[PDB]
Amino acid sequence: VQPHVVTVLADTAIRADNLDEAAILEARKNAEQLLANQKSDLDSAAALAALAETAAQLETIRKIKNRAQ
Amino acid sequence: ANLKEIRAKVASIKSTQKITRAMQMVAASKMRRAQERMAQGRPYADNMRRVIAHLVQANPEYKHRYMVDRPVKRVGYIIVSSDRGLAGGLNINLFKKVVQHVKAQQEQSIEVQFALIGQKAVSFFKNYGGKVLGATTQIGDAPSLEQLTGSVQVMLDAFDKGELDRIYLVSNGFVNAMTQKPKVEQLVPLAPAEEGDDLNRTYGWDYIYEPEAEELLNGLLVRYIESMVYQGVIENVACEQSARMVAMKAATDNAGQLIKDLQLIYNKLRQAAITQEISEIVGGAAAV
Repeated sequence: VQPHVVTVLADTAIRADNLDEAAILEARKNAEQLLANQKSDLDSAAALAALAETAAQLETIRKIKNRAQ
Repeated sequence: ANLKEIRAKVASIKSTQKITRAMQMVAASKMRRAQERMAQGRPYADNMRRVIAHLVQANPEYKHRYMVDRPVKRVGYIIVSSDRGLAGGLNINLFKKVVQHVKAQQEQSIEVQFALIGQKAVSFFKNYGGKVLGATTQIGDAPSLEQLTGSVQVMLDAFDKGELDRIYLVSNGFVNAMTQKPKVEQLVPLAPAEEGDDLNRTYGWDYIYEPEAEELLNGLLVRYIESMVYQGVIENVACEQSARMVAMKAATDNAGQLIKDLQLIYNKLRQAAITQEISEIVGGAAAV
């Protein structure tokens, strides 16, 4: 506190009223956890799956490059 | 030579090329999000630095154990990394830096202890050996400060017993939108953070300390160190996002080159097949 400014440094501050604000902090917890879950749901599915499928079977094509059969 | 297989392969590669472009699209947006989230942690640290500096300068009687440099016998490292790969050479470069620093500390005959954050660091330094004190996994993009109190609390508790003398923070720095640099910085032996401020401009007023100043100073220092660790983790998250964007763009370019090579091979094979078919038909017709 200073004569013209009050600064409150809080570890965890929520704007709601009652003492039961864990019941409203849980909403943010659940939302952020769901986002972090769906992210890893997209990292594997999109990136690591397709980018190995593309590199899987290239060699079978390059060896028959010059064949006249 | 089963040209439809080659056509299917080309189609699949072109599809994966579209897949990666969207991942780059998303990584840019999250880099923006983490970048603007780094800014919201500034005023808390600024105010805490100001208060701590004024308190320590106005009452110079005693020196806290976090502000005095005692001789070093063991140091510590808080290593933050990502949870999943496919983000450039971020973790590899960071681990090379920390390994070189540890090797440099080895000749001083001072051993090291670790506190790992992120799956990649956990695996790398579980295979590396060393003296682990704690581990944390699945941090996420917007970590809560509660998730980070474990490692910093363990490191500080080890410091308070005289077991540790320095505790370095190992992370990445956000230079620009496309470049990241590894960093190794000490935090517990607090380097005087612009302590020259508020000596010429200081006024003749002190606070009214409800508790004794020593306890208040200790409580301030612990929270300040924790906030430093948190806002050092957030910057690493932003750097990871930028690295992933760059890697996805590079993968898109490489797939685009693969397409241009496979098209030439396919065309050559198509012409060869047509020639063989016509030769066989003409031969069979002339033999009858």
